[PDB]
Amino acid sequence: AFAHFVLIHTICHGAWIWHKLKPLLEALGHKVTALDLAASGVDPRQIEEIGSFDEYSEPLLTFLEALPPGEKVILVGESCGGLNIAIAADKYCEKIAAAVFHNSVLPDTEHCPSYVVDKLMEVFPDWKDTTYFTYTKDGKEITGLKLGFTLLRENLYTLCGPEEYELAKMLTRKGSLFQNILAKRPFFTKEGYGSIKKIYVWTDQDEIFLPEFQLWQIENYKPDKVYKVEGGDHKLQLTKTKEIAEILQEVADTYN
Repeated sequence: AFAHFVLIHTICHGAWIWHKLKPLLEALGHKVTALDLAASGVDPRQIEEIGSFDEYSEPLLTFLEALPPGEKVILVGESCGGLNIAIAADKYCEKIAAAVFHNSVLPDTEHCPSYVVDKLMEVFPDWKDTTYFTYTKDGKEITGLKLGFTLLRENLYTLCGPEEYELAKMLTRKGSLFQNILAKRPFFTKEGYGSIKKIYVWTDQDEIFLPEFQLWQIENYKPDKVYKVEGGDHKLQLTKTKEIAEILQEVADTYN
């Protein structure tokens, strides 16, 4: 079967992280959309204009609104992209055949939207040379960050080529987790987000979303299907592109 995959990058990244996976899925016959979220990739906004993870998710919500009645997509979110999936699922669950988490945060419905992020910060507290700043938007102080190049090299792109790590140094932008905004956000709902099929893909070789955090998430909110990719690193769409396309082909053949 063929499906329409919507690939969703993590904070401080853009559609460009999917440049190896998108031609591979298209060579299997799939339709692929790789979005830039607000103030990400070559999106024209700067992060200081964005006041919440929901506003940050606007390109994804706008894309889903533009789907004609009856067209379903498989969302694929990497790293912080699972939060954009949860936001989208509470507005457009009928348009989502399934959601695939790729070394991703897995929000739940029982605890507040910041829960798995708060736990990530406990498991991975030192972000090395990452720099931080604050700005004010809609009466709230938001902490922005720019991922440090040593953190990028050692923990996110550990086994990626120098030309792939070069793209990350050239293209990663200032972003935000909007952690304090998520903490006061209404909980993700059981009827929207809670209802979609959730496939959790991970590697135990991930150097930032460590095995303790990812296994903690799988136990906290049981996925419908779990795929563990052997080897690779946090950016499995670069180090294990072929294995991620094989898994996504299987999801396309299982959920519609």
